[PDB]
Amino acid sequence: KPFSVPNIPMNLMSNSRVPMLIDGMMVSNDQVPQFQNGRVTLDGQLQGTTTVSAACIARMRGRIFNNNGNYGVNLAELDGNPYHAFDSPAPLGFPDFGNCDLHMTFVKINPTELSTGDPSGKVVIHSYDATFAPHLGTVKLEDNNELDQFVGKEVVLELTWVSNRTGATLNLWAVPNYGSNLTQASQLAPPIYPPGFGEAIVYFTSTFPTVSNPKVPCTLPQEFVSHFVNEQAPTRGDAALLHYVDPDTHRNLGEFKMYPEGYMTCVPNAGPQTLPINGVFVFISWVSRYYQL
Amino acid sequence: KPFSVPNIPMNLMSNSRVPMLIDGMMVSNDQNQVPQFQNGRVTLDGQLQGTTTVSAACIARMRGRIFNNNGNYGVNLAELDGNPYHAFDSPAPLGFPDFGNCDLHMTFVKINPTELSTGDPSGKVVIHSYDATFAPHLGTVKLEDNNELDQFVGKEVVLELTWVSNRTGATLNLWAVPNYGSNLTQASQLAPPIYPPGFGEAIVYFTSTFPTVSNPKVPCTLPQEFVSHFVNEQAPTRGDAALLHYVDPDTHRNLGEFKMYPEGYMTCVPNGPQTLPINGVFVFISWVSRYYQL
Repeated sequence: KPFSVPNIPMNLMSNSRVPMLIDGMMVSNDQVPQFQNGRVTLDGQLQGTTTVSAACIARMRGRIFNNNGNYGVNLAELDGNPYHAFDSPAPLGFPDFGNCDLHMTFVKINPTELSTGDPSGKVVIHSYDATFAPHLGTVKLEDNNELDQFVGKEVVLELTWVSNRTGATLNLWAVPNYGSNLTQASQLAPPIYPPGFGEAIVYFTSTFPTVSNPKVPCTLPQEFVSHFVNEQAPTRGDAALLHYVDPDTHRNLGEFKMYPEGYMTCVPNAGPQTLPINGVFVFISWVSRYYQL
Repeated sequence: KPFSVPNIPMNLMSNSRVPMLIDGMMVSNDQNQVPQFQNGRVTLDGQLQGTTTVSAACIARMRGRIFNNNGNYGVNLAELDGNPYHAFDSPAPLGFPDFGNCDLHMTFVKINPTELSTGDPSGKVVIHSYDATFAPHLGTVKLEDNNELDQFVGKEVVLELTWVSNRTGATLNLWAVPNYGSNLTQASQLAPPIYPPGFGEAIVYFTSTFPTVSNPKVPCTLPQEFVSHFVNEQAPTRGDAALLHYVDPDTHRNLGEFKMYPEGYMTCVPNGPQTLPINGVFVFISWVSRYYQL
């Protein structure tokens, strides 16, 4: 089966780290990416905490508890089935923002708890300290005096906004310490390094309320991930050459190389100019690693 | 291109009316019920309808600038990317919730980067999907004043549907089509109603458990990833219906036959689909007659 990428304009696809439309792409000015969401091989093998649907991105599910003076969530997969530590660093879709304050909105999700009343709440979750242990199945919730009614209840949580940990800057490249002090989490997607030849890793961006740095970078659009999982196309070269084309004339606006590990590069800054955000990526061919952009 | 449907298990795909994994299939209690959802609407050859978007990231969201007119609060709507809603193509901005005659409980955040340097950008608000003040087709919806909106007046926000309650005096009817508003001679832009096939067939609805309180099961007529699949493929529609098998992902046994029609929905002949495992994979078998017997 021939390899391909989605025919969809970039600005109609979602970020893979937050559920937001992509509003740009850029190379970094500096920081090694080791995102756990948006990770997949070109032949469709999911990595880290990455799953298929954008509906899963940056969400959690589980049962709220109160134990030894502290509140928390016992995690499950987003469909309510159990999280098995062997399969991944955390349940699929779990936010991959580390060393920061995750401001979550949540709702009760048991149908029997959704007959009457207001099922909703909000809570802060630190992606740091030993009590942040999603690989072990648990995370601490900061007590906001409004959690008691939810103790024992199953909820789904979504990432509403993010702030820095007090005393620290907000680092969107930090890897969460999923396994606490017990172990390095199983099946972490690896860090990515650029290959040479002037190439730089491309990040797809979304404006999002990561307060103090409201531009979330990811290494693949979510719909690329589902595309590769769907296709399972064998990888047949060092790199997949893509052209980013005008959506109407199909004229090439810029070349990119996608590597088997599931990320792409460019040689930036080829006369000042700005690429539009409504272009379409098109697979041209497998090329050697020596292909010069 | 040859036609196909996603090679993804059903329970890994999203509902098209809320961003939630599909956890079931059902037929309607009244098999003559006419759905006219505005999200999850697309033809088999990839033409979007209603407020349907490509990405699940857009489902049941809104964007716009909050206003206060003499104590009447509201949002002047835009598309989710911040560009203007021109109403050329859709009855509301793309992704807009299609739950009608009910109380939408939204969570929102300021979305201008200059408003995202420090502080808490978040809030919540109730929006009624009823009354003339709910006029998203005309670019405006009323916000219920919760005494916490003033700091956001003049600010651009993105809103998402957190949960839904019934309108006082009414049941929470998930088949209701919102009254999006009319604008003189301009077309409604509504995705059309789907009339039940009859003769033993029944429309298949993909369901998700969701906090539509008092009715916590949201039905839709296509998984969201079917929509992006068809938009991507643009496969010419070569028959009046597409025969699908729903197959066990392991054993690869056919668990049931379905028909997909060009308008972008699926039917079955209940014996019903609700009893099927939810981890199966739909597979395109062949183009068949619209009269093909399941």
